Amino acid sequence: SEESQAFQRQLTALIGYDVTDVSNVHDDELEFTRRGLVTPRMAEVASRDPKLYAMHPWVTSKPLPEYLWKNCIFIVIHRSTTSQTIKVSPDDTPGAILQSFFTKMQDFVLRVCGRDEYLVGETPIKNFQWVRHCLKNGEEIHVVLDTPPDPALDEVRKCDRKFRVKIRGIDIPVLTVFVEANIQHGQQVLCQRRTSPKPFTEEVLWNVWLEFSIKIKDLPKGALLNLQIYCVRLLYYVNLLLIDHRFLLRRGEYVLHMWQISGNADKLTSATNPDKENSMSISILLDNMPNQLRKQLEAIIATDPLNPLTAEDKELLWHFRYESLKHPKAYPKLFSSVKWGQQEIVAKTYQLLARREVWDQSALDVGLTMQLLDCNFSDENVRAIAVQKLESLEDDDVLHYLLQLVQAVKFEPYHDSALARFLLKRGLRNKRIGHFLFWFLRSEIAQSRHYQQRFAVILEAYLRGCGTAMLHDFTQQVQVIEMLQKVTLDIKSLSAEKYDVSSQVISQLKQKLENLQNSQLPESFRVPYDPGLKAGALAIEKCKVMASKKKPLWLEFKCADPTANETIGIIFKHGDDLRQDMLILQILRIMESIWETESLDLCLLPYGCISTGDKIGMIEIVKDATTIAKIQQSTVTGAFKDEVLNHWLKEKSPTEEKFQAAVERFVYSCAGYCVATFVLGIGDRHNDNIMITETGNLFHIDFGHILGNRVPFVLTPDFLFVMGTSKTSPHFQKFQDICVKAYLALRHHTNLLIILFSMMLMTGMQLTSKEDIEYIRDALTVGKNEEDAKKYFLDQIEVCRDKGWTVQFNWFLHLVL
Ligand SMILES: Nc1cc(C(F)(F)F)c(-c2cc(N3CCOCC3)nc(N3CCOCC3)n2)cn1
Repeated sequence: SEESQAFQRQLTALIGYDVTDVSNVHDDELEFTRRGLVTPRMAEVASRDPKLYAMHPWVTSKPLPEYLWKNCIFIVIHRSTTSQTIKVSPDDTPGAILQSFFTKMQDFVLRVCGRDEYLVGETPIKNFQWVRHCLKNGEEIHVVLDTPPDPALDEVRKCDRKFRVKIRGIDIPVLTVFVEANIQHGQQVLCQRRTSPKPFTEEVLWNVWLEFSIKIKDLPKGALLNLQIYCVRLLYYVNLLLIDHRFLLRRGEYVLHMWQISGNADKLTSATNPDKENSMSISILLDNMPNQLRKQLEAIIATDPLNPLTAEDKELLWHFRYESLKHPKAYPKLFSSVKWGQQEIVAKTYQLLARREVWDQSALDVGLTMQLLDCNFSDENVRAIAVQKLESLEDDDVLHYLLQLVQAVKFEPYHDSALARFLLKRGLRNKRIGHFLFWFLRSEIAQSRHYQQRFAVILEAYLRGCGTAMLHDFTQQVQVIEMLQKVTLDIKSLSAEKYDVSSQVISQLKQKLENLQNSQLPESFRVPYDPGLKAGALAIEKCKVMASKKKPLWLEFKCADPTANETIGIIFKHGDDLRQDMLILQILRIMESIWETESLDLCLLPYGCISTGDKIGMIEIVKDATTIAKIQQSTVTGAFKDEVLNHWLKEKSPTEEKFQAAVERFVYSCAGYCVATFVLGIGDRHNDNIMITETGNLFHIDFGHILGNRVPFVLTPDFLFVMGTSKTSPHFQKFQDICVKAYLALRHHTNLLIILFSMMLMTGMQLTSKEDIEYIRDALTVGKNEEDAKKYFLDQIEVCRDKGWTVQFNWFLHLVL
């Protein structure tokens, strides 16, 4: 069909990669995966509620916090002229509120004023994320009687002998070298052979038959042939799945283009190097119970995920594997104790999985579930039982772990996978999920040559089922992002390695932007980091180019929603890998959850940020916020003064009653960022990397900088001037009381943070894993008593008092030399 070709052209333009193209494939897995996802796609499309899918009700079914609980409450309503306030009970259906509205006087829906968010469905108003946002921020719930959107807008378009591999030779377009062949399964190497080293040249031939110890029957599905080149240090690498998607053993001649290194999930990839004119290639041929022991494992099951098992541990686990089966928290360690290079053993582990009665009936432990989805596990079925526990996550939580579940796809041996199919369903089922699925996938596709192939096939599958509404919506989003990012770069080319920003460049930018505002960027576009916001025409008289080191584009747009006057602010930066920033910010959001469960709000501000390409993305502008550094520089440039901080809160808050609030907001925002940054290990920043709002909310910025390059956290005397310490004030007591509660509340979800962290460093960081990840263990005091850990953190606080301006004074010296 002529139109099928133009649709595929629209698909490719949205994704960023051509899925139909078969230049960089030596098999058809991707094309087989493309078709595989056709069934699950259409399945969830057929299963989704048209009315609800079109209105995407963002709701939660978790307990309301003890603080937020502090019956019947007011909400304003609207019909152009009418705006009557109504007293509504917490447990009241949105439909019943319409019937309660008829009393004060049938298909008109209660929509949110300002953004495109809806209040529908059979759920209490208390269980809405927008309603809980209004209460917490202390605002007025303003609604408007809009008529529900036509679901028609979301319509869809129709042997036994040993294994041996022959290494023929290696070629490169442009002083000794050998080839290493490793049979891997879950990063663990089963067998290893190496060729005799020959001198480095353009064509190094061997024609060597490399026979391993492994039997063919013993090869586990998901086994990767890791071919590497040395000198001794690793230079090029490339992988080939010994068993394919049709369960077939790989036979035949394979000329594989290898990846070059720069010394990481990027090592596992089955994909081959796209660039053929430059990359090095390789040609190969394929033609084929007592109390002491119980006490013993009770310890092993009880230790952290980063605690390595000895051969003695693993033997113990496997031998009493049925007692190990009775403990959910033992599954990752038990499934590490498996001899995967052994058909006999594996089958037994499968017979073991059939008795999942205890695992199935266990309460969802996300930290445990994902621990089974990292790189330690190549087995499809083990990983399956993980994606199975995930199923009972309500849309609210999926959105908490989407980014990391999406990155987790890199650890999957095959393209088509249970996890992938899960992520496809949950995104087609919920528009918010779908939105972020899109941008997370499109993030990698446009800067990861290692995985863009697999990811494109996933995203393409999604777009074919999301509905023409979002299809068009995504398009006008991508249209604008590219437009702006282009402006960002041309303005970066004018910016030199100078400290100050040009005068002639500010009118240049304006001019450049005035070209776009004329005819190009659509009258409206839905902001990527916040799908609730619909932005429109630029406030060009407020768009500027910041005096930063990277000097990014500061951009402001007007609200396109007429029910809303405050501008939508977006920062466009190039030079910094915003995938790093993306992950940190997301773990921050997860931390707010951990605190909410324990009934705490620590006033964190995880600002919106999405990477849209190669070290280029966008960041949300927090209104009325400025840097701690700039505030020190306003009164004083180096000799910091404690008084300044509290003077700035007085200055920016008129009402004394509003000033007390500002300080209250700060004691929470400070403590929260003190705790978080310390655990994530990025606690030692410069004043310029911490900001505060006029309302008195402190928040950290720029997170790729720190981990991607002493004091526990940034607790300087000026912050202590606000609590009332030169000494322990009634607010500094409030401060530590909070820190402790928060620190402990985080400690209770240790295994979670620990595997998220290790995952982050694997999927989005170029770092020595063994050493780097083991900081988060120490930082949380793994094993130590509650009272013993309590002081440990209070001990960190004292360190900040001991080294008051010591640290910042040094950063000010460093960020100058
Ligand atoms: N990776 C980056 C890059 C920048 C990047 F923008 F600098 F590139 C920022 C950044 C800098 C900045 N600066 C303004 C204050 O002076 C320091 C720079 N302000 C903000 N904000 C986002 C949150 O809301 C407030 C604004 N982000 C953060 N992370």
